[PDB]
Amino acid sequence: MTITPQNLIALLPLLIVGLTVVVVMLSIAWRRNHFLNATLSVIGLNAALVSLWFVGQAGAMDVTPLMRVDGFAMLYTGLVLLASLATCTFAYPWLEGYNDNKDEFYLLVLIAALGGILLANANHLASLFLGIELISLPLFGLVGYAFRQKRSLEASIKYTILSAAASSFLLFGMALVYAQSGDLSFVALGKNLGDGMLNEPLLLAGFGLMIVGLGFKLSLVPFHLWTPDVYQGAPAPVSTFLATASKIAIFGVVMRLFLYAPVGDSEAIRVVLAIIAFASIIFGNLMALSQTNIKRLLGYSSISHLGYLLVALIALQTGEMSMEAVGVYLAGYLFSSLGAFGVVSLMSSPYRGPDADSLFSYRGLFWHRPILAAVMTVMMLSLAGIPMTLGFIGKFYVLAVGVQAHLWWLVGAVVVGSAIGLYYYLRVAVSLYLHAPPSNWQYSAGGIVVLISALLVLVLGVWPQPLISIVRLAMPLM
Amino acid sequence: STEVIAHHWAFAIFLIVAIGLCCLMLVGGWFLGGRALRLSAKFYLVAMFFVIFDVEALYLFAWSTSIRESGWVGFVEAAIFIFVLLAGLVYLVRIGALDWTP
Amino acid sequence: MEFAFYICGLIAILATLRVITHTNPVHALLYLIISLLAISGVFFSLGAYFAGALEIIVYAGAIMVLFVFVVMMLNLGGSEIEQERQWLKPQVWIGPAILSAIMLVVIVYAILGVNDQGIDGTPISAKAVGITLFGPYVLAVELASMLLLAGLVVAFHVGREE
Amino acid sequence: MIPLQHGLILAAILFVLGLTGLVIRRNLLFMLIGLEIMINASALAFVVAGSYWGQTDGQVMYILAISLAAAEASIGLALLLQLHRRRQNLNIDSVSEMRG
Amino acid sequence: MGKLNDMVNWGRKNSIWPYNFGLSCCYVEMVTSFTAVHDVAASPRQADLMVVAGTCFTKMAPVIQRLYDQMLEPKWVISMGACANSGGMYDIYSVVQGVDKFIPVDVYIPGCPPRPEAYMQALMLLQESIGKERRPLSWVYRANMQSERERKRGERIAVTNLRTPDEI
Amino acid sequence: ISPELIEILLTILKAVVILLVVVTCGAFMSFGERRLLGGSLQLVADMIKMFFKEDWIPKFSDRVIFTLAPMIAFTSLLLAFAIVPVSPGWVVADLNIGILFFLMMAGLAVYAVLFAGWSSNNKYSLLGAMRASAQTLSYEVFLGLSLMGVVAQAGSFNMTDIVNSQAHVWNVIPQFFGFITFAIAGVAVCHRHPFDQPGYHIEYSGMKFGLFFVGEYIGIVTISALMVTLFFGGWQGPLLPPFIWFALKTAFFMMMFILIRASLPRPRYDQVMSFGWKICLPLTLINLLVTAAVILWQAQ
Ligand SMILES: CCCCCCCCCCCCCCCCCC(=O)OC[C@H](COP(=O)(O)OCCN)OC(=O)CCCCCCCCCCCCCCCCC
Ligand SMILES: CCCCCCCCCCCCCCCCCCCC
Ligand SMILES: CCCCCCCCCCCCCCCCCCCC
Ligand code: SF4
Repeated sequence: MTITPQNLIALLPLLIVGLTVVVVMLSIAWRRNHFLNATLSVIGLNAALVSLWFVGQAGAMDVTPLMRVDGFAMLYTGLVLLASLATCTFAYPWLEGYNDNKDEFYLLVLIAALGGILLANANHLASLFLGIELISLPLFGLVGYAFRQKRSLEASIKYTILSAAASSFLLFGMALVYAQSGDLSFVALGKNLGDGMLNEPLLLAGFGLMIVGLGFKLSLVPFHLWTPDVYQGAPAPVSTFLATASKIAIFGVVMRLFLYAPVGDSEAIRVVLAIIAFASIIFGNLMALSQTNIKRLLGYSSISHLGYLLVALIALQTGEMSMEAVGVYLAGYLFSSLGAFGVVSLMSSPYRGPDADSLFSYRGLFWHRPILAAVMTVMMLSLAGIPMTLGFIGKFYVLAVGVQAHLWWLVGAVVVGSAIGLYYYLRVAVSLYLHAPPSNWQYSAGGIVVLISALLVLVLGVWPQPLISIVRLAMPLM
Repeated sequence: STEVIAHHWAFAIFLIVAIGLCCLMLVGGWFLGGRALRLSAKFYLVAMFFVIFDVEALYLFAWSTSIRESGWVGFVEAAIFIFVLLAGLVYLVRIGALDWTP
Repeated sequence: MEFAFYICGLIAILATLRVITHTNPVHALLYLIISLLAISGVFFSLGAYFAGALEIIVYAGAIMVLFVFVVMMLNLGGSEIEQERQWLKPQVWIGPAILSAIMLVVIVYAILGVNDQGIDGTPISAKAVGITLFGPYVLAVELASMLLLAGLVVAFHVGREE
Repeated sequence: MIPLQHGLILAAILFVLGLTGLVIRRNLLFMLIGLEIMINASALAFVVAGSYWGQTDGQVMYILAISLAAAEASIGLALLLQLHRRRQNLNIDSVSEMRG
Repeated sequence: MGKLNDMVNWGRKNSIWPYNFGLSCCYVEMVTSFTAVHDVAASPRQADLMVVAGTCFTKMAPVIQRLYDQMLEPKWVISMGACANSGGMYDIYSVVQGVDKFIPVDVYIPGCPPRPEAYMQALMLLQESIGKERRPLSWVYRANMQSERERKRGERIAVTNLRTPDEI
Repeated sequence: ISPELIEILLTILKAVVILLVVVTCGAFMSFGERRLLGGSLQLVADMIKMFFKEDWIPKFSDRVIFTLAPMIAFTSLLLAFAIVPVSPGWVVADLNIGILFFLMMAGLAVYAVLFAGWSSNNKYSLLGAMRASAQTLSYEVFLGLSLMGVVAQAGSFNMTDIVNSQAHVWNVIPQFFGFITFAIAGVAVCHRHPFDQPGYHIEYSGMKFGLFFVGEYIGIVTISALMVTLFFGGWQGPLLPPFIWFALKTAFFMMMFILIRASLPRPRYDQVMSFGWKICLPLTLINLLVTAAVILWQAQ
């Protein structure tokens, strides 16, 4: 398909982020200025975020055999851009203490945001694969950005090796699917079959290997073991980005894949995803019980919350409000993880050398950082699914969707995992309120970001109608 | 046909005769006659730059054989590709990654 | 044409098996280059002329050069590699080989139950790849340039010396 | 003339061999080698599938796959050099400081 | 068989690459030999002739021995000048008295220094020695050649009058 | 006995004739550059000495790598020559990939330098080989990009299509910057002597040294013939038979390489890296862009 100028209007956030990459790289080539390059990165991300409105004026259509732009694409592009802006905002105070180069961080964050936007607009196996790699490789750089630190180098090596293996699995599965189907478009995966011949073995095996790669990327059991190690070893703004934007973009493109594919409603694939979601919920809640480190605890939290999202995804073919539920849960989980990892990033900034620790020490935080402690306890209550928080609205959506489609094992899994989550999140909150023995406007901007996230979580927990209205407004092409 | 299979036979004969020629050259050489610091990281950097720019060159190889069929649209797309490539090259030059002299 | 496919596939399988079991890294990389040439011959036997050309140009001519360069820079004169031979102990390799054989059996069982009309081997030239590359698939081209830039920046930041 | 299942079986064999090499080797270099074998086998599978259907998308997916292979090899070898610089060994069992 | 050995020795004699490892004044004469006014027309591993041209000191002798050992068969040695032949005028504590104390020598050149035409004459002598002996064709009996002294005796003793030193 | 079998045998004989001629011209022009700075009897004598020299593989070195580096340095550029058309009806392989096969052979040919460096087992030799390999990577990064203007004007990768597209005007006139960048790249990746040393030929003795010597001069023959067939019409000429034109142009470029060796000094290594990464690569990209613009502008 050719590209008309209206298709370029639908291409707007991708173009603006790519031009931002080029401009930031040319500015680094001119002179290494940390403030100017961070400003250019956030200006480009804000420009893409506000160009989403001009994309919305254009309408839902297809720009390529590869990209399809609609309200679904706009919603997940907005979520990715919000996570990227928050990552840059948290990264500046952390990078102020980094004695080596600092602007390659912003370059890689921009490229990873570009991959997230491509995954948001994806309609093709080529675009899915390219978006996953475009997310993964800047994350290879960012997870080990402080490679002189031992844990950061360890996490970089682990994430690079395991993500290359997952990409190989995904690529081989896509190759088997293309061997069976003959077209790489999402709508044509299983279209040639019919009348009960949907469970073709090569198509199912290709989707299984794709599921292996994607479930690595989504921290789903049994491809989950990297998550606490990589989350702990990575720098804290990198942990923020890797928890929010990567998971959101990959789950959005997985939702598109299972919505458009005629094989997405296969009984075997549904049962396999049910087993993966059940094990993900239970294991990610059980492994976070005895966690004394906040980063590993949030990693197992990510496993459990992606399991809840997967439960919402299983009922996509049966129900109709599954896309709305996934959007509401993804907004809630985005703001919760942004607040939690932002508190961790602010208390670990500036980077105090590669030879020193990077620990958070959450005990007795309220007696010297009361606002951050309030934000962190609101985030822990939100991740527990407790009412008056947006995480409860997401959990309610997931349970309503599961009850509607008679997924009773998943409903019981959500209940049990929610109780276990209540235990460890409440332990973290009371540890914040127990007893224990900055000075620049970018740290203030990070604090403002986590505070606005906390206010959004509280307000949309006690009044979730605006979020539901703007999520139902984002309907994809049926 | 016969011309294409004749050229295939000629090319196969060329490859095997050249390889056998070098192999028997070494065989005759080995058979005849009597008998009685710290490696700098710049080499890895330039090799990796070669790998990356060779992949971009492969994309331009694909474009160059079908310039007329893609038209001015393909020219604009390839100009964007080449501009990103040149911006990366200017970046590598300016950060001293391609400067070998101190 | 099918003889070229079967011979090159056999050579690729044997060379890969020699790669994963060898102890000297240089000989392992040489066997890997041999396997890449065999896979390029497989590509040429299937009509994918551009794919085989890039298999020798890029995979066997750029990536393996980078691996060879790294092996040189490591100065491996028996630096805790050749002395161990730990992977040849059956308690180390028997389990993973069993697991990978089970995976191969499952994948082959999936493959054998597909409709097969055969590969005609009609040569798909690089002109068609360039037409479809800068036509329908051109956002893939631009974002693949961005992906290569990402790899460039990441590897430069990690692999400096200072 | 060449069955599609034969090319797919060849690609599956090479992918399985690459995965075995990735698992059984403690050396980081041979793990990167096994990763290259796996991604090249997946790219070969894409070429086989594209040549069966007569479409040009298989070689396009090959090109994207080898772009990923080149960039991942670059990043992995930079990480290997950093590990050899700051620990003077490439045994991956020693890189286990984060656990639990 | 007979013509084959002749062609092998012909190939060895018509292609000789010297490793001119000289140490003193004799080496500078051999540097002057390469110019276009004399028309005389590497590494020890591929060189087949070693031209030892200069004084073999007690400290330079291990270097000469190692550089000769690095060469490969067939190998030939030409000593140039009195120093390489016998130690020359330096019968002193710090000079090895002749390079043939530790490496075999195939052709000797008297002089101090020899002129480059003497080196070309020694190249001709070495070519004749190579062409007259024979080596095994595949995996050494050198020919006992007539000495140049007795061969040239008649035309040397037949000399009667020479130009006087007074004129030029 | 069939006419098809007669044609097959004639084509095989043509391929073997081309191979023997290119190898013999490599050896003969090796002696020619030796004498310019009878004689075939001297070349045969040198070949006999190389045959009967004691072939010695070092004790503390690998056997396979040390043996394989000269094999690469010979066969890579020989098979690179395997695509060059010398006359209508006189070609070894009329491949659809062509100049892609040349790029394949060059990318395999860097392994000769790398493997000689590994099998040298000397720190100075290994460092010099790392420098030489970095140089040939820096100058083969743009070899295909310099040829891409010619490929764009021809619209194909076939060499016969290229020399047929050079019918009205030789490609040296439009693709002049492509010509100079291909000349510099071919000079540097074949280790000609503005760029011969930044040595890795040490510890090679007898037949392996002869293989390196003959292989690099065969690479000079191959690059000269490719220069002719890519920028100077190939076989095309007004009056003379086509092979005579091809042979005289190829011999002119071999003598041009001799003059280049005898007429240029040695740039420093840093200058060589800076040139190959700052001037030639952007020049090749800009030349390809301008060539595409002119091609699309003229074909209204
Ligand atoms: C040290 C040596 C180790 C061993 C090396 C390999 C030895 C054996 C190689 C030769 C095997 C026998 C001949 C194989 C068939 C030759 C003909 C052929 O490939 O034809 C197929 C195809 C023709 O297509 P075409 O004419 O363009 O289109 C018309 C319609 N198809 O044409 C093509 O597809 C052409 C492209 C394939 C050409 C392959 C050439 C050889 C590749 C390996 C080079 C090895 C170099 C030395 C080692 C490097 C470092 C390890
Ligand atoms: C229910 C959702 C979250 C609401 C806000 C949670 C609390 C935010 C911080 C408010 C101030 C807390 C003060 C705690 C003082 C503890 C004193 C203990 C004395 C023994
Ligand atoms: C340096 C030149 C290398 C050339 C390699 C190929 C040689 C092929 C020789 C073919 C000769 C006959 C060509 C057809 C007849 C036209 C020419 C007649 C007068 C020579
Ligand atoms: S023989 Fe005479 S000229 Fe030669 S090195 Fe000895 S002192 Fe010098």
